[PDB]
Amino acid sequence: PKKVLTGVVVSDKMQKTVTVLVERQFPHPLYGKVIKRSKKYLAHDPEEKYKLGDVVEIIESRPISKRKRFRVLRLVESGRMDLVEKYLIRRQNYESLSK
Amino acid sequence: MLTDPIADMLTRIRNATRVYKESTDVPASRFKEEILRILAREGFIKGYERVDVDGKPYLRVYLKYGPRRQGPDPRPEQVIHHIRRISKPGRRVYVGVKEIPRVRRGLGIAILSTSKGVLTDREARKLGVGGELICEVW
Amino acid sequence: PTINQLVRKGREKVRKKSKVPALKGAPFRRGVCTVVRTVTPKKPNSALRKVAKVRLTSGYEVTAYIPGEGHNLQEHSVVLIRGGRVKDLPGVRYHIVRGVYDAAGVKDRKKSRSKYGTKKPKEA
Amino acid sequence: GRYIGPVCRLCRREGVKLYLKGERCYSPKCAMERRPYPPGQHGQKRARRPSDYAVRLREKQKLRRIYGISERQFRNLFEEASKKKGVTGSVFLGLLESRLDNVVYRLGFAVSRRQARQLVRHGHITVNGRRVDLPSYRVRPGDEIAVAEKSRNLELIRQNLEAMKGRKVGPWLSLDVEGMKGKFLRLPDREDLALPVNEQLVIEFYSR
Amino acid sequence: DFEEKMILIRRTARMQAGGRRFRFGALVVVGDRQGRVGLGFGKAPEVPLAVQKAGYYARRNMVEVPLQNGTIPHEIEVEFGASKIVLKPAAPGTGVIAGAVPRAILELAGVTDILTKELGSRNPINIAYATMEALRQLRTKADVERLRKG
RNA sequence: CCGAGGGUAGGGCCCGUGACUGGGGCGAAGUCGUAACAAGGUAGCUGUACCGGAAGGUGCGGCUGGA
RNA sequence: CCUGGUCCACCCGUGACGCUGAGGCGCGAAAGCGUGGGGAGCAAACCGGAUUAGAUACCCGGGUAGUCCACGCCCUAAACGAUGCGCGCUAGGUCUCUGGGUCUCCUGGGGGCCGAAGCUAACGCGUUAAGCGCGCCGCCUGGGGAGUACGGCCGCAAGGC
RNA sequence: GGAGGAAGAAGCCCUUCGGGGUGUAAACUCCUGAACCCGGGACGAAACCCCCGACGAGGGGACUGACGGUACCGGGGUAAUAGCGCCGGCCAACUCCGUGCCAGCAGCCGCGGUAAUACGGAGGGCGCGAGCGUUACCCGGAUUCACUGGGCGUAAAGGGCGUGUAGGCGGCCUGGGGCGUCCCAUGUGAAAGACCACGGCUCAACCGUGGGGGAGCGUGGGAUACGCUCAGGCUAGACG
RNA sequence: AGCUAGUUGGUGGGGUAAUGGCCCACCAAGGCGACGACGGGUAGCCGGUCUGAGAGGAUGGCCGGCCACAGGGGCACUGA
Ligand SMILES: [Mg+2]
Ligand SMILES: [Mg+2]
Ligand SMILES: [Mg+2]
Ligand SMILES: [Mg+2]
Ligand SMILES: [Mg+2]
Ligand SMILES: [Mg+2]
Ligand SMILES: [Mg+2]
Ligand SMILES: [Mg+2]
Ligand SMILES: [Mg+2]
Ligand SMILES: [Mg+2]
Ligand SMILES: [Mg+2]
Ligand SMILES: [Mg+2]
Ligand SMILES: [Mg+2]
Ligand SMILES: [Mg+2]
Ligand SMILES: [Mg+2]
Ligand SMILES: [Mg+2]
Ligand SMILES: [Mg+2]
Ligand SMILES: [Mg+2]
Ligand SMILES: [Mg+2]
Ligand SMILES: [Mg+2]
Ligand SMILES: [Mg+2]
Ligand SMILES: [Mg+2]
Ligand SMILES: [Mg+2]
Ligand SMILES: [Mg+2]
Ligand SMILES: [Mg+2]
Ligand SMILES: [Mg+2]
Ligand SMILES: [Mg+2]
Ligand SMILES: [Mg+2]
Ligand SMILES: [Mg+2]
Ligand SMILES: [Mg+2]
Ligand SMILES: [Mg+2]
Ligand SMILES: [Mg+2]
Ligand SMILES: [Mg+2]
Ligand SMILES: [Mg+2]
Ligand SMILES: [Mg+2]
Ligand SMILES: [Mg+2]
Ligand SMILES: [Mg+2]
Ligand SMILES: [Mg+2]
Ligand SMILES: [Mg+2]
Ligand SMILES: [Zn+2]
Repeated sequence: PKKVLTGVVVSDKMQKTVTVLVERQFPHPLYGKVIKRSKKYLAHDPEEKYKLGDVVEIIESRPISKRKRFRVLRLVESGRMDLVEKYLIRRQNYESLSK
Repeated sequence: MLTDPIADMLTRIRNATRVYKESTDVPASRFKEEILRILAREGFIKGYERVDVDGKPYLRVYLKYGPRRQGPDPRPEQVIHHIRRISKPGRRVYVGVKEIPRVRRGLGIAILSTSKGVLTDREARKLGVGGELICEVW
Repeated sequence: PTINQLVRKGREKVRKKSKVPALKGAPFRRGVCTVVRTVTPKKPNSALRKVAKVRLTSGYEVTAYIPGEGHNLQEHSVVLIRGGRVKDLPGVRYHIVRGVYDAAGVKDRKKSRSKYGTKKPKEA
Repeated sequence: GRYIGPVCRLCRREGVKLYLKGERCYSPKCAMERRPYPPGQHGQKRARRPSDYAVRLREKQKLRRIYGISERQFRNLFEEASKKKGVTGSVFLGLLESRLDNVVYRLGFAVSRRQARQLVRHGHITVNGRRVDLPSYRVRPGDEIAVAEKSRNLELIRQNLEAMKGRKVGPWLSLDVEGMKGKFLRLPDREDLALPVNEQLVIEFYSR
Repeated sequence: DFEEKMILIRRTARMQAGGRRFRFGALVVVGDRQGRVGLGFGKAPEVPLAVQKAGYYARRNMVEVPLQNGTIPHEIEVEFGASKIVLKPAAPGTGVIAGAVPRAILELAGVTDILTKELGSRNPINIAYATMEALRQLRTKADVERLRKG
């Protein structure tokens, strides 16, 4: 089946595209403990109806460009910046780990 | 602030028996009763009833121990010699049905929460299910 | 360590040092003799061990012990090297495989002879 | 292969007695009856207690020097048994015993095993028709270990076929002495076998 | 009067102006091979003597090893000192695999099917004391639900 | 147009190597002293600083694993 | 005068808003460094006097930085309970500091000694745990080489990580 | 090579000078016959192709074998290679002579300084056998990177102390979803190997058939204790 | 320990059997990274194989499946 995913739009700064951060979890192959781990997918939005903060289902689609093999299925719940903040803070934390 | 009230509970008991004692009172819980129900029903205690210590629900759990012994250190044998938690809050330990442990060669119990109620090594093996292996007692 | 800690750091494999670089991890290695001296033992022992610095095919060079009693090795002879240290001569970490190339088996020895490489004799 | 050398000398050493020979071991001169002490310049000296290892060695060595089989094959079998289901102690023997060159020794056909061997290998023996020169050949349940036409007529097959008339044989065996052709009834049960060896100790020697 | 076979013997020593006096130690196990065994440690001015005392003590201190097919009721682990010992029952027809100390003890206890394993400190003496307190802690379905009456 | 590569120029990492220089390891029986272990014969160790053929000394504060 | 933490009592308010914490950030004894004051006593260095085989030392007479203050650095330590923090649970005895009560008594926080059970290799620990459990962080993996080298980052330097 | 064979040859080694050992081992005597000698000698090969039927479905007929005159079958038939490792401890196997911190041994602990079971030779013994030893690397022992399964007062190991970011971790009750988790069904998980049976070559190794398993991952259905998420409430943690 | 100029995305084109920044013009300023981007080192991957009580550890020669190369490197022609 066309693999579906669910995640938060963390970037609306492309023409007809959004970055959907996608969380997922599993039991660690030796130490048991379940562990969260995420990936960002770039998703087609040929109507730019999806805005920063949405949770969304995405679907394995035919290649729209490079880096881009997913279309935005349908909305799951608008206005959820709390998770976007979780992302952005992390991102920002970086500056302090260099030289 | 207690993280796993259960491992607590169990510890409350482990410590209780060590010096032997009428009862010990874990704070109440619809899961801790559950767990306890299988201790008594399998004969590791006399039982338990609800109580309170100023608005605060607890569980008076009446222990069980062996027959006084002869020779030096005449303290009884223990009904519960060993009770250590499996699945912990820092590493959930789930098990399919064919994976379920065989405590001490049937002599002990593997209490364990499941999709259809808190069963045990024998109980679940029968009903044919599995779930969060809660702990091993003997 | 906690479980979470193992998910981060995780345990670290040992990996051990090759007590001998006979190179290419080959069974043995050939080499020509550079010097053929006689060194002295370590802590409580005393002797005059017969040894050789060998110039391997691997542009290396190492001292090497010479088994048996009496040999026939000179400043240009060709040896095949075996490898086992000598708990007595700091420096030596390879043995000479006796009776191969310019290395002559032990003379007039009769006991254990796989080692020491001498041929089996006739009784008559 | 099959040892080949001084033997009333492990008839010795192993302390316990065995009949690598057959007749002579019955004589009042198995050298065992004469020298109770294991061979070599020393032998008759204050024998120091065997280190646990020694014990397990001598045992398995005993059991092996009996069928005078190769360490390899002994081992092979052992492992084979160890793998197969059941109490390896007995089963190890069961197969150790199913060895043709041994099933032909227990059915009187021969006096010693070292003779019984040269018998099988020389094609003198045979099975359900076809002859077999395979000492190792494991006999199953329900087989005819006859002699051969060209072999029925031997002064040696006879003299051993001789005193064998009537004499009794293992419960897992049946001999029609007339037709000089024995059968193999079943896989033996521990007791059916009587040897001077604690199988346990062997099984242990291989857990080294 | 039982089997009586000695584990290890050692010469120890103490200092004193003018040289080193000594002494010898004897660890001994005792069994009938039905489920009765005892451990005994005996020290004395001489080999012969020490071994004797060993036996005497051995009998003084014996344990009811409750078999169940020439093997053992349940699997156990026990630490005495820095020395851990694992006891796992085998199916009939296996052998008694263990090191000198644990084996020794277990033979006379009349076992025949057992998996072992010394861990921690492999000090004979303490592996001894270890094994005992393991056996000493063996229970059968009987004496178990015998305590789950009520 | 793009293009194997060739050419010029300037950087980055890695290996080898070098008058000479620095300490480090080992070396059955070398020279100078005695620092440490018993109040070690000035309690010891310690971070720092200065100094001295060398161990080391002393100053400041700390620890007792000293009294 | 300005200000932090902290315990007690009343059961009044919010209603889990908690615990820990890679990196970051702040603080961090002594000595040491920069700029500018300050200087009695003490005192590295250094000068003398004895002792001594010698005495760059211990003992004695002197004595400079320093020791002090302001501002800025340095960031180490036997920075020691050589014992990370939080919570629950498992005899008591003794004296001590400081709260509260219908106060020869009870209770709450803190600091010590002896000690059940239990731990421990032992010494010892023991409701101020090194006991029995859960959470999270840091760390160990034979000795010397060596906290050395190289690289990196910080520092005026010494030197630090 | 098998069966017999001395209270037991010589030689050789020890010897408390009586003796002990190799050792039934040998010789010696009988019987079997690896090799070799003669004859016989394949499975692997039934299709393609030809005739009838229809060139098809069905029926018959013939050609072809590298290995190769080799396997295997039948007859005759001679006693017909033993080697290496070690024997101080771990670790089984012990005594003479030589040697004299020399010659040498060595994986570790160590041995050899004039009586060496540790060097070298001998006699003997243990071990394995067309092999046995050695060097090199992988795993094991190593619970010594520890999930199973370890640790940090003094043995190596608590960050000098705080504040806090991410992350990990989350008290009592009620309901909604069912993501973790658990069950059932089904697809997939090639064959070869492995593993249990059964046969094929004289056994075996190799080899065939048959069965049985395989975590995972997709699909459908179901359960809702524990974890998660959304929602409503409580006061025992926390804060005021 | 920071990476990035076809770099990330977009409209329109070219190319292919077909998706796509694969390629080209133009427009937007984006994409990635301590869950380790970038860089350096080493390596063909798996069915398996070895070892181990197992969990693991090591390994990928023979045989089977896929990938890659054909003295070093570049290119296209023919063609299913
Ligand atoms: Mg010496
Ligand atoms: Mg311990
Ligand atoms: Mg160029
Ligand atoms: Mg001093
Ligand atoms: Mg001194
Ligand atoms: Mg002093
Ligand atoms: Mg100082
Ligand atoms: Mg001075
Ligand atoms: Mg309210
Ligand atoms: Mg905090
Ligand atoms: Mg200061
Ligand atoms: Mg100043
Ligand atoms: Mg002065
Ligand atoms: Mg002064
Ligand atoms: Mg400071
Ligand atoms: Mg202090
Ligand atoms: Mg108090
Ligand atoms: Mg105390
Ligand atoms: Mg108290
Ligand atoms: Mg080292
Ligand atoms: Mg260091
Ligand atoms: Mg430093
Ligand atoms: Mg540097
Ligand atoms: Mg021995
Ligand atoms: Mg040798
Ligand atoms: Mg020798
Ligand atoms: Mg082992
Ligand atoms: Mg391991
Ligand atoms: Mg662990
Ligand atoms: Mg450890
Ligand atoms: Mg320490
Ligand atoms: Mg601290
Ligand atoms: Mg420290
Ligand atoms: Mg947080
Ligand atoms: Mg398969
Ligand atoms: Mg591109
Ligand atoms: Mg390669
Ligand atoms: Mg293992
Ligand atoms: Mg090419
Ligand atoms: Zn005999």
